[PDB]
Amino acid sequence: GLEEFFDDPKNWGQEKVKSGAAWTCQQLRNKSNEDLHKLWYVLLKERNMLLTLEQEAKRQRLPMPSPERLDKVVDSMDALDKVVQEREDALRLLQTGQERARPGAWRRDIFGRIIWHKFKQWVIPWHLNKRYNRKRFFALPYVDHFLRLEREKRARIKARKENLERKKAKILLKKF
Amino acid sequence: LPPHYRYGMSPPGSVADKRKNPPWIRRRPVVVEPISDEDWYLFCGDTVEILEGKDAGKQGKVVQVIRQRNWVVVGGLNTHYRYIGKTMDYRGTMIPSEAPLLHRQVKLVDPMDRKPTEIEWRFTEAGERVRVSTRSGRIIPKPETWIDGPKDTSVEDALERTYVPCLKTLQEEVMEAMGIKETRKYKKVYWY
Amino acid sequence: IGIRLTLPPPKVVDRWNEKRAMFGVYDNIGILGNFEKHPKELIRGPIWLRGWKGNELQRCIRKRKMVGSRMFADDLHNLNKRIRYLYKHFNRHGKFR
Amino acid sequence: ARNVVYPLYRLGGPQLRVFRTNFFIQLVRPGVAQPEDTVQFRIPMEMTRVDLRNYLEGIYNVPVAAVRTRVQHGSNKRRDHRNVRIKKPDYKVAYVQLAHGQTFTFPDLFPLYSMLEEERQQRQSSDPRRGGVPSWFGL
Amino acid sequence: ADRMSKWTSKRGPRSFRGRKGRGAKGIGFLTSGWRFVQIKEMVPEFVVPDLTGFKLKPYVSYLAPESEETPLTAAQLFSEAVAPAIEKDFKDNLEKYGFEPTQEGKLFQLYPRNFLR
Amino acid sequence: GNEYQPSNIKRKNKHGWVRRLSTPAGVQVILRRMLKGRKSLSH
Amino acid sequence: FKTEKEFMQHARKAGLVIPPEKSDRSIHLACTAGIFDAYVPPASQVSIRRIKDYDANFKIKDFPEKAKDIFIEAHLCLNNSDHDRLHTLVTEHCFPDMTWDIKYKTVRWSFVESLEPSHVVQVRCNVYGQITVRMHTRQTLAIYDRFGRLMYGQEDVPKDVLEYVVFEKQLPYGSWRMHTKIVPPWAPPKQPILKTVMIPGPQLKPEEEYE
RNA sequence: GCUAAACCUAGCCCCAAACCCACUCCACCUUACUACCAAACCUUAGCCAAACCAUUUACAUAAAGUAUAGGCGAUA
RNA sequence: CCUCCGCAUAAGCCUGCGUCAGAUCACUGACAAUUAACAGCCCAAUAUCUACAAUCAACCAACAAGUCAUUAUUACCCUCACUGUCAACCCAACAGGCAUGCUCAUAAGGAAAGGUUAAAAAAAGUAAAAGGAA
RNA sequence: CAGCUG
Ligand SMILES: [Mg+2]
Ligand SMILES: [Mg+2]
Ligand SMILES: [Mg+2]
Ligand SMILES: [Mg+2]
Ligand SMILES: [Mg+2]
Ligand SMILES: [Mg+2]
Ligand SMILES: [Mg+2]
Ligand SMILES: [Mg+2]
Repeated sequence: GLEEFFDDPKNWGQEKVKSGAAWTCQQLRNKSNEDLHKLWYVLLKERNMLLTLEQEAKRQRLPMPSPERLDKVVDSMDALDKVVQEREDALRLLQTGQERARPGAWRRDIFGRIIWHKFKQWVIPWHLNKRYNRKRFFALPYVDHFLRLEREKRARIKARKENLERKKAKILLKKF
Repeated sequence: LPPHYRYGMSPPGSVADKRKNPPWIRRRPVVVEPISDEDWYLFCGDTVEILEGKDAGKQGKVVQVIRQRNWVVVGGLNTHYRYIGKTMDYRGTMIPSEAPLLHRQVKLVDPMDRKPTEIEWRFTEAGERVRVSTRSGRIIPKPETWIDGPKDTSVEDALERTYVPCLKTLQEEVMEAMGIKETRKYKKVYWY
Repeated sequence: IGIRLTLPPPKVVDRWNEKRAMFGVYDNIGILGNFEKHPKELIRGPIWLRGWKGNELQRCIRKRKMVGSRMFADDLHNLNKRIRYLYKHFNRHGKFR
Repeated sequence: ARNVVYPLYRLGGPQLRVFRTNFFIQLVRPGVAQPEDTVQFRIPMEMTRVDLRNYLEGIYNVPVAAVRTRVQHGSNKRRDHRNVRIKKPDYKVAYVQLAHGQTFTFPDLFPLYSMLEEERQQRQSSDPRRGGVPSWFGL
Repeated sequence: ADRMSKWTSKRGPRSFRGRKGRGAKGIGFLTSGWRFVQIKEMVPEFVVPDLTGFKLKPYVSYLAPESEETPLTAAQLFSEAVAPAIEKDFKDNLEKYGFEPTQEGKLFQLYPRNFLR
Repeated sequence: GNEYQPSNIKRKNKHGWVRRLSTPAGVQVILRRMLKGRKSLSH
Repeated sequence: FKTEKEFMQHARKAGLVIPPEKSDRSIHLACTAGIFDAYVPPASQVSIRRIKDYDANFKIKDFPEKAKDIFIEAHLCLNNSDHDRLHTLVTEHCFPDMTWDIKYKTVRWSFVESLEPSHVVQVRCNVYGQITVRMHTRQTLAIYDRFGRLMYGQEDVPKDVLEYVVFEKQLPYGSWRMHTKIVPPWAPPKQPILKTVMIPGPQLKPEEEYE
């Protein structure tokens, strides 16, 4: 019911709620996938509870009772999601040996730079996809000059940074 | 927090800080000397001894360590006096506030000699690294319950290894466990 | 009033620095080391002006032919325009001719 | 879910299923008078009306009957010290009318000082008859 | 006249404002007379479990110990998942042990993905 | 001075990303803005 | 404003949400908000044990001698305005109460011989020792102004002073410092003042009347 | 005595040395930042100098501003 | 007392006289809002059809010759998603301009006067003997 | 031309 968007009605206005730790990752690597599924919905409902409580906290111009447990619940959802992705990845390396879940290719757009192109799903094959074939994955020769100019802008920023680091080091040896 | 943000006695996000360090100020940065993470040897709660200024020779206890400015707040020493709670027409109260100290100005204290000793990080068989004084081979140790609420897992349920490592997906395992049965086979699309 | 009110921090100069104490050593490496090195092989600097002195048009010409192939694009371009300007100045302008 | 590539459906394919839902939700208090059945929520941008119906049905067991969504423009008119516009983020709002004649009202959420307060009671403001003379002295 | 502002759906003439949307995914398609057909199968079903008798709360008690992070590499998952079956069937066709060469016959294909999340 | 008489169709069709990439000259326009370091390469 | 409630209600009406943040450092007080047991003037060897178990070298038979020198020397620090010694001689509950009103005017307090011997009266008790002493002295005052013209007390003439001075000690590096000074309700009025005072009536807005 | 005035240190410049960058997830050549349907190369010109302008006019050391070229002139 | 203005949509703009609070002829911060039926966003192929304007369309009247359409077979069964919706607003000027539908003096929208005096000169309006372009 | 008009 909708009362699951709000916590225990005893806690209303108490300005401090004892919550435990977050889930770390290693505690969660011991749980089955069915158990991580169910824990995902536990943490999901808890997160919606705390977000309603934040928005009502800003509405009534008051501070949160305890804003820490929102950080803990986001912490736990992050750890849980990371664990599940680990198991997907390891199984993908065994069964197929790929490293990305989604295919792509190193291509090179109109602007000369090398880009990881992530593939999208389509229904028709690429040679008669009318919109895909309007994209240019090649740079013509009027770009190579700008590639050189960009290369030199990066080299100037790097040179300035490295030199500036050495000057600061000299000031530290003069001061100490 | 911006570049060349100046650290102070207030924590880096408080109200007093945003009064002191608004997002548009630019000050001369403090040249602090580089102390490596492995080489910082004053911890919160160490009994120390002040070498310079007022309260020289007195042995206090480190309360806060502001490590970005090589700082030690010896609680109860190196004090000036500020008012607090000053309203429009009440003069507040007089309070002994504490000015910090650089790590150079403070030395540690042997718990059996009560003397200002140099500290080197020697190594030990039992513990990989710990502080050892110089005037004696003495290990000066690093210094310093709970009932669960209705939404904490007990230590029992938090540590049950319910995970049998298999070669199935979370998706496939939940489809089996939830009793969801999918007859339609997935139809191959193009990726480009 | 562009004058400073407090006098600046003092300039502590170490006359017996490592550099100052050993300045000038091996300037006579030629004349009392059997001429195996010239003193001009003691100086460090840009590669196009080690043991060479010129006015500015000559420094620019020498820099272009010695290092100009690996100069950056708009530095090379600025330097070509400086030679073109300094050419048109030394050769066509002045008092004495 | 949000920030995920959805797999492409071809005609005769399996059901698209989400196992761990990415997008959260928060039910807000209405700023205007609302019918008793209506409940207001702040959906995230990518969540449709249908996703919200199945979301409340599946997870919270709420009998939802109607859903209507509006996208709210947050202001891009307030500036830094650098005269650069800060944007308050846009957000989607869901108005959910509950079924079976049920009714929701937003609950009334939110219904050393010894030293200071025990010197604020011993203040003892100066007598006007004392005429500025410090009353510390026993004379 | 703005360039700095994000080009959102609120912004063009009518023909512009109709086309651009936010990040939501298409559920069906338009037909003649602008009649939207919704496809049941494109709408995501929230597979939601039964939480009855479930012993995991959202927080962990502080009395639980500290452990070391050991991410699941494919060597580990091969070791525990596969290695007993190979040790047993070697002391006494790799597809026997939970390996599949292709997965074009499979519902939850691992590369490229078909499942969500 | 009411020379600017706005519409978004003329603005995107005149100076948008797609018209800029349609020609080699326009691609060089984008590349110059990308090299100056601009926040808006186009409309 | 005038209190904390006015500021927090104004910060709620404005929208200033001030989050109460958790800091590991607190304020290291060395004083007390007032007096432990208000000695009302005309058995406490408990607290003498609870002092000697910390200090362990403490003779009460020598203390009102010491309490004389903590008193008198502190008052001479008003003649020069030497605040840095006063922080050694006086507590921080007592420092503003004796130095605030005296700012921007010169005082010329002086001591002359006591009529009676000073004698300790009572003793009470993270731990704060607190000793009240009776002193019956003869002192001289002359409080001047910013402009150096006399506004209190003849400079030469000694006056007889009763002084129920309360001392306090922290119980590591602390000592006995003047904490307060009890003035009994029966005490005679002080010296009158050299100038005259008008005390205003109620400032009436037009809608109200004087009654 | 107001308005003000002062201030060092952000950073930068020139060298040297060394051959740089670039897929968390998602989106991005359609009206870029939008989940998903039937074609590239082709002498630079001119300013300017020649006191005009019309051919012409620069783009390690040393030989050497030599041989040469050139309205045999500017110059190269 | 004005009202040659209004109210809506279009284009444009993008939170720009909502509430709470504060600083400043006498904007800043917080919070809240615009809910689709109106409007955008359409269409399975392959063939094959589309001589006779509109004008109260009746004749009559014409020339400058016109704004509107299917059939045959095949395929086809799910259904209401997404986006726009606020304002005292835009382009200019430091006067002006603006598409369309209604209302044609208004049921809607507003105020020419900070206070005074009642000089000159200047602007605009009204009145003017006799004369009537001198 | 006649007429009107600061
Ligand atoms: Mg809407
Ligand atoms: Mg010429
Ligand atoms: Mg309709
Ligand atoms: Mg409207
Ligand atoms: Mg009206
Ligand atoms: Mg006026
Ligand atoms: Mg006139
Ligand atoms: Mg007349």
